[PDB]
Amino acid sequence: HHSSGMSWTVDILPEGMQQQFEDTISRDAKQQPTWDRAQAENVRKILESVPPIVVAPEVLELKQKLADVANGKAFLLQGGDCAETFESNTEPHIRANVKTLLQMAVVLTYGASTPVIKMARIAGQYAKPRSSDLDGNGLPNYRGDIVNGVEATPEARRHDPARMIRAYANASAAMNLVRALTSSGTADLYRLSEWNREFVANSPAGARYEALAREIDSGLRFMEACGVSDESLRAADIYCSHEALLVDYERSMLRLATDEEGNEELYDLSAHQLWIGERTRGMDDFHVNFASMISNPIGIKIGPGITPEEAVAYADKLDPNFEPGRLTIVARMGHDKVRSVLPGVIQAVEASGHKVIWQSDPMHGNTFTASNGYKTRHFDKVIDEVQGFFEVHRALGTHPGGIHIEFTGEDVTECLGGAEDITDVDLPGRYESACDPRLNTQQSLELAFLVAEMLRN
Amino acid sequence: PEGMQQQFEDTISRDAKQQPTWDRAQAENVRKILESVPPIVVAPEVLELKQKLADVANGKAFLLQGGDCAETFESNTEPHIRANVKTLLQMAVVLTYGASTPVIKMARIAGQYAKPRSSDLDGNGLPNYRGDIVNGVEATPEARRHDPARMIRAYANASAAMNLVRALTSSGTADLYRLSEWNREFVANSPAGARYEALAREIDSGLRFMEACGVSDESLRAADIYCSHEALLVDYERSMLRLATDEEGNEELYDLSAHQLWIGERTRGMDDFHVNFASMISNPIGIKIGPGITPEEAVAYADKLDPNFEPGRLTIVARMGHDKVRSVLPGVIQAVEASGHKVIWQSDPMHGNTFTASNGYKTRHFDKVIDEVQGFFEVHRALGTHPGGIHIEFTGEDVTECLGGAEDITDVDLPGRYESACDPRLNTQQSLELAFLVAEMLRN
Amino acid sequence: PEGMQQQFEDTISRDAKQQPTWDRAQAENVRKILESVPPIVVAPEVLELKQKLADVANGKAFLLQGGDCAETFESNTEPHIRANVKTLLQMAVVLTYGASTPVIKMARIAGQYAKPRSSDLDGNGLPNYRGDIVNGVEATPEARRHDPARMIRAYANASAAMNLVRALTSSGTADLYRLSEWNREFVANSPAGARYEALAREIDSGLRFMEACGVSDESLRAADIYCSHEALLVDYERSMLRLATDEEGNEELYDLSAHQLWIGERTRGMDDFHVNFASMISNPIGIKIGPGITPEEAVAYADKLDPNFEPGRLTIVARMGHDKVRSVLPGVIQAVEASGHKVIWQSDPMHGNTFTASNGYKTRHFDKVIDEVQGFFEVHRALGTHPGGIHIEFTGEDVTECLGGAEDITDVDLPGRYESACDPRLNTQQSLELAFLVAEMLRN
Amino acid sequence: PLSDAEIQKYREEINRLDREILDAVKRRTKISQTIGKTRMSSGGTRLVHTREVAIINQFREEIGEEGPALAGILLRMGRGKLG
Ligand SMILES: O=C(O)[C@@H]1C[C@]2(C(=O)O)C=C[C@@H](O)[C@@H](C2)O1
Ligand SMILES: N[C@@H](Cc1c[nH]c2ccccc12)C(=O)O
Ligand SMILES: N[C@@H](Cc1c[nH]c2ccccc12)C(=O)O
Ligand SMILES: [Mn+2]
Ligand SMILES: [Mn+2]
Ligand SMILES: [Mn+2]
Repeated sequence: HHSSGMSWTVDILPEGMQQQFEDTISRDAKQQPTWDRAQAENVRKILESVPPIVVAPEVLELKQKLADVANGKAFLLQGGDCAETFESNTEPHIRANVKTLLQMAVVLTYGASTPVIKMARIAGQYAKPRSSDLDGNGLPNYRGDIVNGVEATPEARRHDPARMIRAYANASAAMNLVRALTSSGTADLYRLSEWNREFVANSPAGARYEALAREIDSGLRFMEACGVSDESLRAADIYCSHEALLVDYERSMLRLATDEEGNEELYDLSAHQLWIGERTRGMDDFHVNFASMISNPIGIKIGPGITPEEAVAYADKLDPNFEPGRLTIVARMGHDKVRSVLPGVIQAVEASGHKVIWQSDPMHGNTFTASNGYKTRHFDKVIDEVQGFFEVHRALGTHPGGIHIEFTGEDVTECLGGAEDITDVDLPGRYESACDPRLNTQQSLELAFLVAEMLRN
Repeated sequence: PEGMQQQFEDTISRDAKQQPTWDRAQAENVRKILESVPPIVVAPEVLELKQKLADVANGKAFLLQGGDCAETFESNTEPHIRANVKTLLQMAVVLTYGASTPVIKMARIAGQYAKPRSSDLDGNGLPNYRGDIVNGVEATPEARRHDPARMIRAYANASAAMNLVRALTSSGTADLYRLSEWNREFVANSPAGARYEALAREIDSGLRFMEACGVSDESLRAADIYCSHEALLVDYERSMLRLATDEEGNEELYDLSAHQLWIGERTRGMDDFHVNFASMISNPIGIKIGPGITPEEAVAYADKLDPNFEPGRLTIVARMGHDKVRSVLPGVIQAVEASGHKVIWQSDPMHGNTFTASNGYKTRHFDKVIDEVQGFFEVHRALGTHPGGIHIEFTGEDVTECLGGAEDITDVDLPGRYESACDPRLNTQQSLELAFLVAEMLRN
Repeated sequence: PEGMQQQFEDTISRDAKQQPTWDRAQAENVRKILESVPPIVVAPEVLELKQKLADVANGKAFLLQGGDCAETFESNTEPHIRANVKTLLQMAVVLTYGASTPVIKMARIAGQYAKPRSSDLDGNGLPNYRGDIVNGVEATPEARRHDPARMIRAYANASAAMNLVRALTSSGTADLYRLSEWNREFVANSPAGARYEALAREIDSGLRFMEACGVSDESLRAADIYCSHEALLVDYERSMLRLATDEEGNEELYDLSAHQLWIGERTRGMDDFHVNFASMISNPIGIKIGPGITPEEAVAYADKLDPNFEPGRLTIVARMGHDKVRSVLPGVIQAVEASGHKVIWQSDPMHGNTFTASNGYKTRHFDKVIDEVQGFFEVHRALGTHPGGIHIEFTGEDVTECLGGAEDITDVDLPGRYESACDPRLNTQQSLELAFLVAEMLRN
Repeated sequence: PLSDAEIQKYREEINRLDREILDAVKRRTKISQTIGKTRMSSGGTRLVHTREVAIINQFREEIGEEGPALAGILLRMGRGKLG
């Protein structure tokens, strides 16, 4: 009864988090806009008291799913627009991308024989990095809709802190609709498979997919034949993500969250998952150090100059407590470098005891500028990077964790190849991307079938 | 003893073929004993089967029925019952994937103790074996004597077998994932495993898709197996009659010796006992028809046996021979469909394809068994009607009774391990092989 | 059969009390027959029961065991079995609501055919009725002869009973909402319905709350009933031993005449057959302890019957009489808990409270049956230990065997419908009342 | 009957054809792999999608329903299973 006495009396910014923050705020930050510090601060104070885009418990749930991906028990599908725009942040467009991702995910689930975690580039992807600050004419470059406008005028191209507020509005409108669609029938497994059969039936390359597709259909009819109810099959979770880029916006969305135990964590609640770009990943700079002090799952893009030593060093900075799926390493190497560079990256990282998600981004290392002056990517080069990624993983015995692709559910003419045989002269028909060339609906579905076979092997 | 007594009086006053010649007074006392014993099945189970069989007849499900040709008391053991149950369940998984519909699983078990014969003819031990519910296998006068007390023994064996079927199916034997692992072992070990490889892998990708989709379920752990047998013996079947009242207050007469009961090719006289008995019980029932049947005889059976036009109530079991199914069945099907009845069309590819080999063993060629089921699917696809089910005789033992299949059983192999107390059965391998081939028929 | 064989020879080399004197060569023929028959239960079931019984002993579940004092072949009928099954399930739903835990439901059934007698013979030299597995109720020289063939009859009857129990519990008799409607018509019809009104209304509100929360579940349509009986007769029990091999590859020896077996108060010598047989088998075991037990004697049983310290493995069944339960049990509990075994503590409030009334009939007063369970709960609450379950003899028929209850049965009433072939049973009403009161005890 | 002699002679023809198919499938496979080794030694892709689809649709025009499946076997033997 010493515990009887105690129980009656006991009845009747924090710590070094502020250290790490000021250290992080001190650091150099690549790819930032030049705008008034006073204006920027006033906007940050507004955004500090608004509702976040996601809540912390959603982020703790994603973390358990990403751990399953890392441990070999699930696959990650990430993708969407290269860059969202406020003009294109519309119901029909968001719906087109959500459907497309959900459609790709059913095929991939069947081929992976594992759950697929569905992560959209959405509800925040409004900042893009640029090589120079000015155009050929001394006109400030478009830096995404959170900084300036697309229109090639000096008014439009001015860097405007208030666009952070427009971006937050558009992002929450967008996440709102993503949540509504996925809970009200758009994420229905059977409706989704009806849309995939139409894809196969109407494709000029349908004969390439019909057999895998008949197989999936027999798998679905089987489920129902075995007396399996509607239950989990009527809805699904889509997670938002974007490049953590604009310092003022990402700091303004930092939130404290306290969990089941009473444990207190710092989250960037502008998205479930955030990533660090190729051009913003200096180990001594803001972005890498910011991701290292937020609790959100994190991605990092690595190009073909990456060395294994550098890979290990990031893994140590970003996953310091050895948490599976905390860190996703996003290999974007080019189709001709992937087989050469990645093996040694994976080996050093695996040997160092980190269990990261290994993800292929077959888009950003396979971009070229065609005769007619259009930035484009060839379907075959995109497929071959992914295919090379899988070959490396099969050779090493490691897990091909996921893909990250830029696509839209719109019938655009942005990337060459696929079943429609899109060539140089087709590109100006319907090129709508505000940044990089995206796979169209047809190319996205083709890729899901092909990556399904990669998984099946 | 309701105002339906007039129907009953009419039934028992009818001639019945294929009965024993035993002491009727003693038989009557065995009936009175069995009138008070617990039934083999309860009426709510029969009502549940009847909704499932409506699903089959309406094109939304498929009926798998099978097991020993003749059960025996000697063979009514845990290992033997478990083997047949496993085999039936394994077959059902593959058929379910092929049909894209649920499979209703019906076992020839817990009652299949009576068999028909030409006419109890022999030289020295004159009385032929009529099944363990009448007499014994040994060819002596003492064993072959028709003994009413075997109805009590049959019931005791039926009880124990059904108890065990129920225990196996609720405790893990009918788990979908365990069953698929056994199918994987079949494919891996068959000399014809490469024939089945592709479909087997597909089934597995299907199962793994269920799990990947978040589906755990209680439906996947367990399964229903219904019992059935030929209602042949008058004294036993009438003694297992019971009245049952529904949730709606309807009093109904069931023969609760089994979920489902069928009438043989040799006992289906319209004016005789068996057809009339089947007419007044509420269990779903089936009727065997051979190659001699005419479309008008099929319609007359349907009128008498499905008088309230209840889909699934009647199952018409074509046992026509591989070489006659294609020419005889189309007309039968066309006529019954037009008369407005919705029966389950079921193929029994065994009883029309039996012959005796040069070494004297009754056998069946696997190809002729397959070809009959094949032909039956051909007739159905031509007419746009529903291939409803199969009825096959098999066992989960490595017996040498039917010719063919992957292991290439020939006449010289037959005497090695022939263990049927009656017709030759598919062995475990041939059974699982046929399951795959019928899956393909179902997929077309 | 290597480590086991040593231990089996030791078990069968020991005295067994309460056996019949019959021709041993006959008994041995009967054992060889029963060694080939399908068991009453399969090993995966017993493994499942043991997980559930582990939950009971660890304080996360409650054991409800009960049924006839003594089954007879005469009484082994659909109505009688359904009646007891219904009552057991109805009791279980009320107890589940009171406990806020699952109730494991265990019927005295499918083998409670043997009873211990004090004198082998009576004062006029006639052998006593030892149960339908040994001899007949009819008091003649021929009917009282010890007949080993009755072992086969017991097996056949047990098979049938257990077959039916499984059929009823999978086909709607165990549906939660149907059971609650029967409870509702009990409360509405009892002379003491007003005693139970509030609690019944609370349960119904709870049921309708699940439905309102959108709980659509097959969990609520069916339930598992495990069989049990006193493992008394050496020959029947050893002939139902079976080796079962596990999922991970272990060989265990089970007695598969029941899921659970217990050792009676008159057969629990440490040096004797029954305790040593119970030590050998891997079924969960119960042991009846009476008022003369010592804490040391109780710990010696726990060491021997639960050698591997497996929670739920042993159930200690206190049958002490209401007047002694508060004195004797506390010390027994402390000793066994301190010895590190986690047993199920169960009350048998029946066998310690029997007496012969003025008119000659044996009976029990409802109040004394209640007071023992009440006292058992008081002892548990004081010590901070878990009341694990109850063991009660009852039938779902309107008998006049026990005194008291809402209907105030007295001496004069006992001759009306006294039907038990051994001890006085609670009738339907008394059983349903007892469930409500024990639910309040569970609620405190 | 007499039909057994005819069937046995038709089967020996099928055997000769199955040998031809197989020998030619083998040879085709060798050549498809060389093209892949030559294209990949030059920094090209393992697969060429429009070339696969063309062969696949070509086979369907030729033999119907099974054409894509037949083609699929040749493509898989020739450039390997994907992944
Ligand atoms: O480029 C090619 O022509 C070769 C041959 C190939 C085939 O096997 O037919 C056809 C297309 C390509 O994917 C592969 C396989 O390379
Ligand atoms: N909810 C399950 C199954 C499912 C429903 N809708 C989906 C859409 C795509 C992929 C899977 C699904 C899952 O997401 O895994
Ligand atoms: N109970 C489900 C699924 C299932 C479990 N075990 C089976 C065995 C065979 C076929 C199906 C099953 C059904 O019968 O539909
Ligand atoms: Mn991009
Ligand atoms: Mn037969
Ligand atoms: Mn008793």
